[PDB]
Amino acid sequence: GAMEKPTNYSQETIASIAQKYQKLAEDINKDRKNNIADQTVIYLLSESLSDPDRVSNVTVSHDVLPNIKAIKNSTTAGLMQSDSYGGGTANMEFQTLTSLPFYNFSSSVSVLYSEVFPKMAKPHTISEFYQGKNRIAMHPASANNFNRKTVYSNLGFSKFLALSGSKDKFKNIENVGLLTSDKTVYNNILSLINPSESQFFSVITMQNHIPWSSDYPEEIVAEGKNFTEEENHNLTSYARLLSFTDKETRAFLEKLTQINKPITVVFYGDHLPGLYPDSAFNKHIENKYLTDYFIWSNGTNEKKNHPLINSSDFTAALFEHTDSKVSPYYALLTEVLNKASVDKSPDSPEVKAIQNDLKNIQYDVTIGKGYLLKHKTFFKI
Ligand SMILES: O=P(O)(O)OC[C@@H](O)CO
Ligand SMILES: [Ca+2]
Ligand SMILES: [Mn+2]
Repeated sequence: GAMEKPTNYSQETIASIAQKYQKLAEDINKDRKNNIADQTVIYLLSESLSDPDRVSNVTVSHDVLPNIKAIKNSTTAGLMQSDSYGGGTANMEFQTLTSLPFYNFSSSVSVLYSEVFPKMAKPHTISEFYQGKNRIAMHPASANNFNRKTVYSNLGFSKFLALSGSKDKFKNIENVGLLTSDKTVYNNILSLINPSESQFFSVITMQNHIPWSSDYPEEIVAEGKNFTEEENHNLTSYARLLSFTDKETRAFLEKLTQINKPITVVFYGDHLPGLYPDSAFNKHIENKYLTDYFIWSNGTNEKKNHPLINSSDFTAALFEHTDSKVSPYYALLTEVLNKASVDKSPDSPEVKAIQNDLKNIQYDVTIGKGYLLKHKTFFKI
């Protein structure tokens, strides 16, 4: 099955969890001034983006993420633990939207959008707080890859810009490398931002997807210890492509600062590019699964301390960064973010206690009994 049933799963356990997080949400909201629905929010999955400087045995002639590193220094930012290497985009994507961690589902599950999403009777996501007309998805490939068209349709999205398979198209398409440039994606976001509305964007880039082809900037060269010629060439091409993403990401944020609407971007790489041999990580194999993320608003930014989080934690972190009031569900997810996520020991009693709360909710809304249907305020702010 898709998930193990918690040993204490029952109507009474779900009731206890719902009452517990109802009170915690009230406690949290006493110190949260803002409303999430007053913010336009962009979830920006930057395909295969991850600083090569963290790969121990790699040397790059130049810093290829200088602007993104400066952004990370200025706002809530850190490392994201990914569930896969060289692929798995849609699984990280699912976790950002639902906040349900892949690590709590069965190891038999390969793709959440195909095996778990269709079984959810009433999937709760960050997008539900926005009007359907203001929910926009964007991905420069087929809308049907990884079942995305079905997912975004069932989430009530008004638009899904795709290269094929949707009525919604990207404008002024240009390639940087072999695939659609990040500049194209960013400029298409900007053209759809409507300051008179609160909008939710779910964006999945393609520029830095395998295979990597770039001859310039020629001064950017990269090598790894004992790498083959092919490995070094792929790393060099990838680093060159990152340099464009880095500059275009800065230019994108600069444009967002000039829009008279509160806008927050959750930016993250989904997984490392699948070009490094295991030897590249030299006894620090954890770095095979650690990408960069930041959470940046177009006004004043706090910098909350979250050096290592999971993709499923982004929504709770977004509420905290924007000082937005939470539902009981997001109160639980805030407890996960702070006390029970991937930076903590899974053997810690506190981690296990909070994870038991989460697993019961996660089971209930996927393949369980839907006991939460009787707790009408659990997902409400
Ligand atoms: O990185 P992967 O898992 O191949 O995902 C690519 C997919 O988003 C293309 O439509
Ligand atoms: Ca506050
Ligand atoms: Mn990917």
